Amino acid sequence: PCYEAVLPKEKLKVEHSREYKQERTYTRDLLGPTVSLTQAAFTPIPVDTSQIVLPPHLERIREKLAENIHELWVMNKIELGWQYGPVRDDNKRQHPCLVEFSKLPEQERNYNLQMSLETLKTLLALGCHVGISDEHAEDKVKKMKLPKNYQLTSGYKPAPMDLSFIKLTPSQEAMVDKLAENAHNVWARDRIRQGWTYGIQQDVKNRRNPRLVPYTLLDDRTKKSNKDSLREAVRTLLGYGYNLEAPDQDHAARAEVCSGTGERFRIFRAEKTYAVKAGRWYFEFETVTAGDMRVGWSRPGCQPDQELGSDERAFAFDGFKAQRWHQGNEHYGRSWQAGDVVGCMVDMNEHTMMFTLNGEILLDDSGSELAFKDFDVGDGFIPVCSLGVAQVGRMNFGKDVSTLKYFTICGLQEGYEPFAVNTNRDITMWLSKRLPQFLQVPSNHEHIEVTRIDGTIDSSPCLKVTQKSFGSQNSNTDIMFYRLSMPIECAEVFSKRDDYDFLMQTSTYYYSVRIFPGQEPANVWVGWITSDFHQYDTGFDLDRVRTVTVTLGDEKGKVHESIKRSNCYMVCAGESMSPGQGRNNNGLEIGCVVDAASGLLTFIANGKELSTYYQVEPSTKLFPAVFAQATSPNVFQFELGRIKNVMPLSAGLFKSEHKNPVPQCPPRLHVQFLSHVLWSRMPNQFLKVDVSRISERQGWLVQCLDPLQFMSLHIPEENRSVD
Amino acid sequence: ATDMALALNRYLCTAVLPLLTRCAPLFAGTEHHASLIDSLLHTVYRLSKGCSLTKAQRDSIEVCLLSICGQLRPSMMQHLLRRLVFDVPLLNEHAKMPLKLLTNHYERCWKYYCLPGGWGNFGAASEEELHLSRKLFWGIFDALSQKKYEQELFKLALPCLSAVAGALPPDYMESNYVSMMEKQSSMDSEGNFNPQPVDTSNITIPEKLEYFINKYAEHSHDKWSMDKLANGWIYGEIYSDSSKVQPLMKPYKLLSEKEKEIYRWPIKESLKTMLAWGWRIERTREGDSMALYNAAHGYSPRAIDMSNVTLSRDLHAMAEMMAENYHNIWAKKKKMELESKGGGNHPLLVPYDTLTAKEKAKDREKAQDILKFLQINGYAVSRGFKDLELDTPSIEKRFAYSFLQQLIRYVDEAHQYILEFDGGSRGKGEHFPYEQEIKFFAKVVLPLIDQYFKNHRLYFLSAASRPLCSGGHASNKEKEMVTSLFCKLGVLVRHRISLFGNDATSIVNCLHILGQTLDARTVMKTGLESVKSALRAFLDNAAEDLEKTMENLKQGQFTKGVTQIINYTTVALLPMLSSLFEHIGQHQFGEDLILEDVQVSCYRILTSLYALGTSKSIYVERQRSALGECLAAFAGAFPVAFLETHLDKHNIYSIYNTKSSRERAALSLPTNVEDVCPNIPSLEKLMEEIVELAESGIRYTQMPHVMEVILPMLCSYMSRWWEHGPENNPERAEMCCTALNSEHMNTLLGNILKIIYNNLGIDEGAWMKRLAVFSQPIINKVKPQLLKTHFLPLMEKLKKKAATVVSEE
Ligand SMILES: Nc1ncnc2c1ncn2[C@@H]1O[C@H](COP(=O)(O)OP(=O)(O)OP(=O)(O)O)[C@@H](O)[C@H]1O
Repeated sequence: PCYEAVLPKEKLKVEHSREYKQERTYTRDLLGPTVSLTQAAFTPIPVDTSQIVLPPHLERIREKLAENIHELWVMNKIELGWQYGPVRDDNKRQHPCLVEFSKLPEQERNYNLQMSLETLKTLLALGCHVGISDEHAEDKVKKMKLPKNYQLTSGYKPAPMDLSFIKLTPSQEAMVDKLAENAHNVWARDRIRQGWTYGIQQDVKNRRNPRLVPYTLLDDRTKKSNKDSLREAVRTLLGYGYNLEAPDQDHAARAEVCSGTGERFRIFRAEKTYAVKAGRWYFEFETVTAGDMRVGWSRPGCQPDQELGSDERAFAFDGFKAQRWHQGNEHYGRSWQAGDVVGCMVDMNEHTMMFTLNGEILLDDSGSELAFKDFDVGDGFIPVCSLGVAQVGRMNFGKDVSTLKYFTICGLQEGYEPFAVNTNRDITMWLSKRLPQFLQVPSNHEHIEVTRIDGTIDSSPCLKVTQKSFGSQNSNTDIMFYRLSMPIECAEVFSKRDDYDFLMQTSTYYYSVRIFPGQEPANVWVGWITSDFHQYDTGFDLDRVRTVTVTLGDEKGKVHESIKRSNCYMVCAGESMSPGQGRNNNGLEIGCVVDAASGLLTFIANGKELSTYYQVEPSTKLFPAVFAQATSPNVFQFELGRIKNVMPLSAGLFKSEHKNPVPQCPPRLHVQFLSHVLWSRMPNQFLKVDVSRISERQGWLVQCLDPLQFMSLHIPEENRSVD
Repeated sequence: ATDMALALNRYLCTAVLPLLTRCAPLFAGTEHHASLIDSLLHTVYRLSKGCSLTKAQRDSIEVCLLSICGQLRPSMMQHLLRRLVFDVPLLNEHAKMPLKLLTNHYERCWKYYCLPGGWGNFGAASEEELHLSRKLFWGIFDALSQKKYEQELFKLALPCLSAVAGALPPDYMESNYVSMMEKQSSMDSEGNFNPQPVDTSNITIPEKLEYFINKYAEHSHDKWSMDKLANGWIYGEIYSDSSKVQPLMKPYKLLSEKEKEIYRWPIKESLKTMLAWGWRIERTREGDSMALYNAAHGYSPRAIDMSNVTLSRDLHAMAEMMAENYHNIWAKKKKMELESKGGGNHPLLVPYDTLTAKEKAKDREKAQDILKFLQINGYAVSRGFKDLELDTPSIEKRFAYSFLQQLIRYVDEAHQYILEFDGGSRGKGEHFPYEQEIKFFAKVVLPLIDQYFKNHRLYFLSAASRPLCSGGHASNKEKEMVTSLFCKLGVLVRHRISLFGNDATSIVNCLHILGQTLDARTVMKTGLESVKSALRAFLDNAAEDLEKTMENLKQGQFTKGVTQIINYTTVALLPMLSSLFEHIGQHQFGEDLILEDVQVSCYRILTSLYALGTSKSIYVERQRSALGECLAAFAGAFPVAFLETHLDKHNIYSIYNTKSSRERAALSLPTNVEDVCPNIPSLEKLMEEIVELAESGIRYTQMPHVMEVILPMLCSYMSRWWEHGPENNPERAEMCCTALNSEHMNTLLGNILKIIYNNLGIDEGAWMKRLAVFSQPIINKVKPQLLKTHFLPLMEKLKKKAATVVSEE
């Protein structure tokens, strides 16, 4: 059952799949990216101690450690009240291992020694220095006697060394905590190698133990047991006198950047149409958390993927560093805390901006109150904010003046107006889009350039992709995903010199790619993608593509059909060639062929057919696409040519040219690339859903009764839909 | 000496260099021309080193190079710093300009060298750069210590040393990095340029690489065939270049090995230099698989074009390394050729760093081509596999072995300086024990340590528990030795103020800064017993000197030595103690510091301070000013209530509360918690005193010590004992110690405000600025409801004085 997967310190809550999809007011929580290492939970990564070497002093003190571990264990058992018993009786408090160590069962003795040497080997492994303090003190410190109650029934004498004078340092306490974490890790690793798993309830039948969790999640009971056992271990070591020094603490520089590769921050702005070009304006920014957050005024042309203030498009305040951001950063104001209020005001008809923290004016390095004092009006300003990982903000535009908590303190007297001072309806949000989308390559793009080579009597029409910035300053070297603006649609139902009649009849289309010499062919993937492809991953391989297999058929009479569904059908150019290495005298040509009548996808190497093929579902739209990591100024070149007995791509792309064997590259067809520079519009109203727990027996009711519709504009050639 | 040299120098220094000085701001960003501007700087510095130049020409050189370097980006001129680092220390006559340039460069790039993120958008200093800075720093110490006294030379040496010390990040920089890198440099470093290519005679190629050698010989023949058809050469059975026919355009497969060995020779030299430098080649399965996997006349008109292939960054530095070796080999050959001839001087004889990109082009392309052919065949060259162990990771190599702790150890200059005075004071002479070392210390060490500690204010008091600094915090035993620089307190004895002379102010300012730079918590928790003894011994000595000052002010001693003792107190002892006690009170270090015997000495100090405050004698009449700052500092620092004695048992830090077994009576004690302060101050006594103050018609000029000493006592005292738990739960270990602070301090808020109001009401006043500073922490406690109706009379008194001043003048 699904309730058994709950973490012990959490409760089941039927919440929204999305984060902003809640019908609310200006009090809506704007959320930045979230650190994505939440539920990985248990991944056993123990400290490897098999490689290390045991010094002779630790070697001959090892048996002393093992022995004293034996006495401390029997002391704990006898003081809790255990007694010798052939069978394990927890309720009766009987223990079989409570035996003379020599006569003790050999397997339990191997345990008692393996804990000891693994403990000391871990001590060695994580860099603890072992040194001589006083061998005379080691010889002096002896074991005193114990009363008959502390004497175990087995006849042995628990002999406690001088624990009275032993003191513990905080560094030793910290390394002992590390040792407890490592011991829990190795134990649970062994448990899983036996075959156990985690469960909210302990069940031997299903081999589920709620203790297979990270040490931080581990309950204090076993955690305190490890604490105390390791107290006796470390105090045994200190009584033996070989002093230990743990390595000094290391600062944390990971910066907790665990968001997805698409986003490191999220930008929320007002709509462009709400741009103000003259007057006094004020708005409020509440900071539910304190961290990497910026707030200010942005030009309509501000980019979602760029940090606020890193360019001329935005004037921002960053309280995390107590800085102001516009074409760089300068120290400005103080740093906020949790639950603070930043009032941003712009007085545009004499071109000034000021920021207030909790109603207090913020100053420059000098005594000047003006954050930015000379900016051309241009096309106006709109409220904007940027939030980093695990950051929660709120923007109040002053639609209800009473909601502003510091407008009266600063701004009402100065004559500044709330941004939504007189608006009959709520202002519209726009967010940095999370899913990348294909869009035409800009003519002013920094890195890539697309040139259209007109076809001739000898050369077919082509579209060459080149890197403007290759070999130049700080050029981006990442896998970029290009596609063609127009798809090939497979047949709605599947049937179950080249010949001119065959050309006329056939529904087979061809295109090719030329990977230029000097460009790594192993970094180029060629094939087809659907409109559902949005995976912008720095490391792309043909094994991480999304794929499903839907099997239809009675299980009694076996599966009668299986269909493989995917959004990417490509082959690597280097694997396609594999003629060894080399042979890069001329650009490598890979030809993609699609038979739309049968939905068959085939690929051809430099004159030879490849072994990789695909079969797509009927009515599938396939976009020609190339994924390339640039290792050359000239990377690759789409070629809209044709081969024997195969129609050109333009025939399937355009209905007018359906029966035109002459290859063509009409102006509508162009090269688009996957990008993050797009905006998403928050709906002004969400579905009102009610979620509750009726009872233990009934379950979790969710209810949605009020209808809510939106009008969808469909772009047909891109197979896309927008509001 | 030739007329051409003079005329050329005149032309340069009158037309070229001033123009570059005028257009220096244009050198902001030169990412393209790193080599070009490095060549410019190297040539300019070579002209500076050159002799037979006039003073005006030298000044023009200096100003031009200073402007260019100042406008230049920190990343480049690394080679210029290399040459300066080698040349400045032994130089003491032409080092004026290089020293000033280093000072300006380090002052500009202060953040770049120290801050781990660097300047900002420029990265941080490389390990080689910071090691070079280390070498410069220590070489300048050695040269400055050994050299004789020159006033202007030292006046430049001190700022450069301070700038380099501030720039080098004291926490880690490299911890001397064990410094296993020993990259040989041409003795252009050691004078003029002669190249010394690394010998590869003992190096022999393995019998494994010969497939690669043969294949690159094939590629070399391909390139020479490209020469063939570019020049238009044609196949010929005989050698005749005059008839424009190429000898034997015919494949290496069947060519003789003689000229094939000629092609092989550069390959062998390259690989022998490879192995002599000690990098070795690893072979992948891609390359090895290819090795195992692989018409008439018509030699291949196609060759693999390699300019398209890219190279990794480390391999690029490698290619630059081979390029500089190749240029060294060529320069050496040309040098023997010119030596065999008569005095030849080829323009390209300058070192690789002084070369320009156009001249570096052939060496760079050859090195990149050989590396790219390696990469294509699948052979990867390996750099730090030799001596791959370095053992630092900042874990085994604590602190800074050769900069920070070596600097603080070389502060033993102060200990030997004390020893020198101990030897010399017994009949101080004109020649001194060692006047050179005396002057060196006096004019170098004190300002150096002062500015260094001011710059690294934040680092030393940064701690793991309290993150003062975003970077690494100060280290164990290095905080202890920083405290152990209290040898500067072991010196400056009562009689040594005149012996220092004008340096008394310098040393007391240095001591101010060093005392502000202290970590008492770490010193007591993890410190050496001798250092603890030195600290407690100095504070005991300060208490003893204050008691001696009381014997002086008794008038039984003043009725020479007494006057100089009093002057020592006033000029050093009182301000330095005031600063140290302000620091410990600000950082709450007084609780850890003042425990038992320091507590005894602090009660002695207190009796002294209150005694001089109440001393109406005119001798301390001038001194009453800073006496006020001192007793306020001690009141805000000392951790046991002074004027509340009935709560000594409640207080946990009391001397009796800590050592009531035997030690309190073992030591010299007043035997009673009320007797610990034989002076008058008691609670309601001083309430009533400050109430009647300025209400009984008293005048500052009549008797000013009351409002000059007692209010600052009250100010700092209530400041920190309201730092002691404000409005917590009483009797629960939060106000056992104080309890009574809940309301009387709140009422004497208004008491002191009204006293100030009466002090303004009386006609004349300027001392309240000190009183205003002392009252600053108090008005922080003042809430708005009692700033209303309480600071309005402050405005009334302000306008009253304004009107009176306007009417009078
Ligand atoms: N010689 C021994 N005598 C008693 N207990 C031992 C001995 N050696 C190991 N153990 C501990 O007893 C456990 C046996 O019980 P089991 O395998 O069911 O797990 P567990 O009691 O949940 O373990 P743990 O206390 O480590 O979480 C071992 O996992 C181990 O932790």
